[PDB]
Amino acid sequence: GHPVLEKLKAAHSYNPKEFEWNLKSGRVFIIKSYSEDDIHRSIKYSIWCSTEHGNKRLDSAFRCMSSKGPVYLLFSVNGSGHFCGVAEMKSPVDYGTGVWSQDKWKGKFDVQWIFVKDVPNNQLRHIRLENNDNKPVTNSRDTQEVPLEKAKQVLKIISSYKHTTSIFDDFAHYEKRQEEEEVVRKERQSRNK
Amino acid sequence: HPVLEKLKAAHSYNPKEFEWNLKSGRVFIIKSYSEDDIHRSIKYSIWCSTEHGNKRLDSAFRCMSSKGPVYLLFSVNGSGHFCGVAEMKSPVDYGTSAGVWSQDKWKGKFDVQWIFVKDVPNNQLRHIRLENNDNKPVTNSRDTQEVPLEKAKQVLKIISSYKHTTSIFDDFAHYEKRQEEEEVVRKERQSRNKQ
Repeated sequence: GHPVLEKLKAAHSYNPKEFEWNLKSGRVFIIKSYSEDDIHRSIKYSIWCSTEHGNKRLDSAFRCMSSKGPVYLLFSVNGSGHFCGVAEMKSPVDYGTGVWSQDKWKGKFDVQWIFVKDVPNNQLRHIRLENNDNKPVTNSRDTQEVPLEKAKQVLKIISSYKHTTSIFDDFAHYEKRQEEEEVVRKERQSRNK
Repeated sequence: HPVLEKLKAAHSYNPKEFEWNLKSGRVFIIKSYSEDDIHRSIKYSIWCSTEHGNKRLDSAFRCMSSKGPVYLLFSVNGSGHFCGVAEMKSPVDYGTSAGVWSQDKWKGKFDVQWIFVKDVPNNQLRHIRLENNDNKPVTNSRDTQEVPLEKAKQVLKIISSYKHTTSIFDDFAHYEKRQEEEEVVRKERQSRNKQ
């Protein structure tokens, strides 16, 4: 793998062989990401940012779960056909202060990435959310909460899946994307000044 | 870039004459999540807002049933500039065919006609304030905030008449490469995930 990727894997325990999916407590939410660049940035820097309204929903869930159970986030990129990983929410939302020229977010919270692996939606499409009109979990919108029993089923399948690919297969590609976009925006800013 | 040429063959951008003194119409701020969205919008003459944002624009367009135009003032989140103006040209389509226009990144689409493609810094506009957004500057608006018609005329006049030094057109090959390289990655991921 890419050498930065080598050290990221070294510092974290991605895709653990033993993960407790039969949660006694917790809250679980779907994250519908706009792009794989967000996911790549999220894994590299251990942070997430939803919309303004999604941030408020997740922040409130985290604060009502204080020292009482995990908040897990199940990640899927819009249009990708796959779930791409799982992280735990680890801080409240900090709405604090170049968001555009460096393509960062207008706020952030800490996440601990746990699973980084592509799971086809057809592997999960059979699980239905009674609190979303019994639609399949794979048709959820961003920050949809998953009832705990259904979340347990989804987490067992993602943890046990023997994936053939993950966003890590394109690590250098997403590094180059981010770098080139940052130069482009900096230049565009410069000329406008 | 050639695609930029096929576009200029079909449309004329930044007209030297544009009526900014609107007799009628409704005008909305559009806040884009990225430059990639802006590039895709200019290329395929489409847009898609949030679910809530689509309902607001759809209702507005259907209510303006030829009585007047619906203009969209575009700004990428965090950018410090506005980057163009388009006219909304259709209602929202949520159909099955809608997704192919965005490779399923968007839940749907509606047609737009881009008119101005030019970077206009917020400091040319921050003095225009919105009595329907608590008198905040028009440049601190959120996605699909409606602009009162008189204030919209002021904004449209400054955008039309501003001597811009750059536009997203100047990065067009960049965003073309971004779209193809990404699409290659997407196909390869899907292939490798079929066994």
